[PDB]
Amino acid sequence: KARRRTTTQMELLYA
Amino acid sequence: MRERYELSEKMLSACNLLKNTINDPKALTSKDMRFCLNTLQHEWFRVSSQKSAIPAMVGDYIAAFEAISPDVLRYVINLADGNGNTALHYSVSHSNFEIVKLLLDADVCNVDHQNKAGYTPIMLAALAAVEAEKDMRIVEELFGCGDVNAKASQAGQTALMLAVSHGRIDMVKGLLACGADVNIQDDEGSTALMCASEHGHVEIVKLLLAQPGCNGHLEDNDGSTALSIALEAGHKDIAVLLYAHVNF
Repeated sequence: KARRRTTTQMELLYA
Repeated sequence: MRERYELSEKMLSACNLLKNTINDPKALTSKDMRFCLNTLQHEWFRVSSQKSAIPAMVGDYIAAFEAISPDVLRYVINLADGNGNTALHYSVSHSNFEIVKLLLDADVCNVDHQNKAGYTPIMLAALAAVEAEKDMRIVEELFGCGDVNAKASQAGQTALMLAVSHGRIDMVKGLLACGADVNIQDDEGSTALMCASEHGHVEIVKLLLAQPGCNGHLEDNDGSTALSIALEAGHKDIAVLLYAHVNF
């Protein structure tokens, strides 16, 4: 689930 | 007085050509303008968006655009590249907050623009490296200019959820202080509080719980609460904090 993921700066910037 | 950076001859030419066609959608989308517009965009992103971007140069470009035309200013500042990113996205993401500030000061940025990945500049700010007190005020300025409660195209996460998941307490306080709603649930029903309990951020749990109307009872799509999640994640100390809250 999305709440457990650790999202990185680059995952926010680029598809 | 400081002598300002000037636009490159290619950029000045392109901007003056834009000024003259901006109110003509036929002209704007025509073949005859394609090279102009590509040059415009190419130049703007080279100057505004690289990690090594010179803040003064960006500020002088912004002034130069306004002096050409306020419509030209709005147009260039809001250009998005093929990743759907604006100069605001890149400047937030590179922690180049001098440039972030100059862009907000123009008062024309579409601050709620979602890139192709589905995130707004506010979401990007949640994960940006904030080194100084000045920078956080620039970030809170950003939060005040946009919708802090917008949901990403990916899983419907908010900036608050992203800031919580990373354990960025500075950032959570900023978002809450600029009106971020604690109770929003992403696509799967997960709240910020549930994010805090997955990731074991006890200090952030206490902070969320301390917010008026913070709802500990909310369940995700599989009936899980922050409390049920906390226990499975091994976080006893969070579970007792959560348990006391839902039984206050």
